[PDB]
Amino acid sequence: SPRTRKVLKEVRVQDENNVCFECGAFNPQWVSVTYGIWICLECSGRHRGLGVHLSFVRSVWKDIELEKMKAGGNAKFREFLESQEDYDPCWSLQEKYNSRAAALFRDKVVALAE
Amino acid sequence: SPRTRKVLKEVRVQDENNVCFECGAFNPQWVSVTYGIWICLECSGRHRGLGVHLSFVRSVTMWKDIELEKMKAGGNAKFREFLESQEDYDPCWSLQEKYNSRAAALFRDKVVALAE
Ligand SMILES: [Zn+2]
Ligand SMILES: [Zn+2]
Repeated sequence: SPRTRKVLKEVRVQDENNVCFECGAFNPQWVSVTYGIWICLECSGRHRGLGVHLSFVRSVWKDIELEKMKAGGNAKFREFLESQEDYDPCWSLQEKYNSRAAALFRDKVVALAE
Repeated sequence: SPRTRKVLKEVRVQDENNVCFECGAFNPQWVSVTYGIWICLECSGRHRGLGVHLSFVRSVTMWKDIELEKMKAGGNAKFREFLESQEDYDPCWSLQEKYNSRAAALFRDKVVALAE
């Protein structure tokens, strides 16, 4: 976990990766590797109820998992979701992560990490 | 319903009363008297669910003087405008959060006071 600490710092110190993606709490301590997003203790609990096929929730490790972190990001995922036509800013967590948009970014994050 | 029909259609014409307050569907036949708002058949059933302390529902076809005065005092756009300008407004409120909000309370009372 040393070699890998350094990398997460690079990624954390980047695009809105130090606020929780869902609720904006500072210094998110958790991630959804799936979307390269950084979340807080509480929101990780909530993510854990979505299913691993929709969200893979870790605490700040496999190489391909770091590559997903480099590939995705808080700002990047939000920017992406905001341009989809059936985007709804009032989605529940469930609707959001079960949406076309989310699936597409997952696929994107995998394709890039590979 | 002849006096009614007239005034009711006079009110339909006022801002945004031709679409459902909640979901936006065309030509809502139902109302929540509590807010002067117009709502579709489906959403009317939804409003019966909140409880008559949060939403009193009636039909365009189903009226009292006061019930009618409340329609004049509220309105879909008026209520939305009011809501958007309260400090705690959340446009992603669920139906229960919305109608249990302070903003909803305050608009109920604007409507009652204007009515009488
Ligand atoms: Zn959070
Ligand atoms: Zn409706």
